[PDB]
Amino acid sequence: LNRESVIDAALELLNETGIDGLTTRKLAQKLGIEQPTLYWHVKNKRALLDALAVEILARHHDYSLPAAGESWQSFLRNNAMSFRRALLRYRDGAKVHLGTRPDEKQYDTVETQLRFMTENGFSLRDGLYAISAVSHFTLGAVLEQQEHTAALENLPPLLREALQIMDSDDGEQAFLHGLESLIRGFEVQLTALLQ
Amino acid sequence: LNRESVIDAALELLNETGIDGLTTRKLAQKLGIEQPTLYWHVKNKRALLDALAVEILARHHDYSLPAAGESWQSFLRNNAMSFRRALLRYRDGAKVHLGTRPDEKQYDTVETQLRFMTENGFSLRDGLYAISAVSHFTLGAVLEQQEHTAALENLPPLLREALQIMDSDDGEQAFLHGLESLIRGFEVQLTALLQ
DNA sequence: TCTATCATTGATAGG
DNA sequence: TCTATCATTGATAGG
Repeated sequence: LNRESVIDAALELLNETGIDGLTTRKLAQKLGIEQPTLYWHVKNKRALLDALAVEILARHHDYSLPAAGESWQSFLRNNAMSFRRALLRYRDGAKVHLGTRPDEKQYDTVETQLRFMTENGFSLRDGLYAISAVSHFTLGAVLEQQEHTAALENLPPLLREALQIMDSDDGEQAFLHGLESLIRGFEVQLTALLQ
Repeated sequence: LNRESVIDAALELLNETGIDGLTTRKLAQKLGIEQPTLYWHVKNKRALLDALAVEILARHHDYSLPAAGESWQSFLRNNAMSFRRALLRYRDGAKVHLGTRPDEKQYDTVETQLRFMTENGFSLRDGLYAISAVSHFTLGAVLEQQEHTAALENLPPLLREALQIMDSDDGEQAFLHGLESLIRGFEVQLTALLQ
């Protein structure tokens, strides 16, 4: 019963009780074992949470790299949609992710993304900023959609209808809309530099 | 020694020990009082954290509303910069904010922002989506800048220089750059509808 | 606004 | 991979 099987029952426990009901003792009982034994498998809870973050991405975030011949617009779009989709598969996934320090084992993936931007028109900073903007927006978005989904009158007109809209989707179209907003903003800034 | 003075020593304790060292017992000692007395002033810790969130914004986020005759571009820009600047004044400010449910006492401010968009070209959803995108990006950005600032080799070329860039600013220019990226994306989508 | 007094929870000794 | 055994910490009885 590995550390691999521990990080598994942990992801099941995340989807059950959320990031706060995910307590050492509940995990042990899931693994049929006794509490301080988990300390054999994991350094500590923080270590365990970083584990889950990496695990989620590795497990669902397939589109980390640009396909051959793909436009930056299409990459950024595809990457962000894969990113968000990974976070959304687990309860509190975005929060769990936010706590983790960036993974050293993906240094190569990161650098390839950077290079890809320089080759499609961007200087280094503009590619950095472009990629950063996209993941910041995507993060903020999933965090909110997830906090809205969870949480377990006399609203003014516009607001009333507005909540009804986000309520419809969960935020999907809102997200897809802000994504394109960023890309079009990147296009217009690029053709403004070439100009 | 009010609940007003409690929420004060609490903001001082946030800037000292961060969102995690902010423990009931440390707060009491700051207030020269004994622990369970704080329970007279505050319902519970969550209630206290929402208190701090509202307090931070009320205290620094002045630009919540558009000035008379201001362009949407200028509002969104000014609002986001004020928002981020408020979060940045307190350690873990963005995290503290993220936990809070939206304030009922700002229903009027929200609705005025919505109306302002319909009057400057946007339908309801597009104004909603535009305003949402801006605060999602701003949130994701401050959250990261704050986690990067806190936390208390053989990096590949591009990445090495990239970290050096974000390290220079703390993320400021990165932020200001993504902000304009969103706005220009909004402009181009608006003139694409009128078209 | 103080006094016990808890219950939950992450973690280490110790083998 | 189990046995005490803690220390930190949020919270309620009870007046």
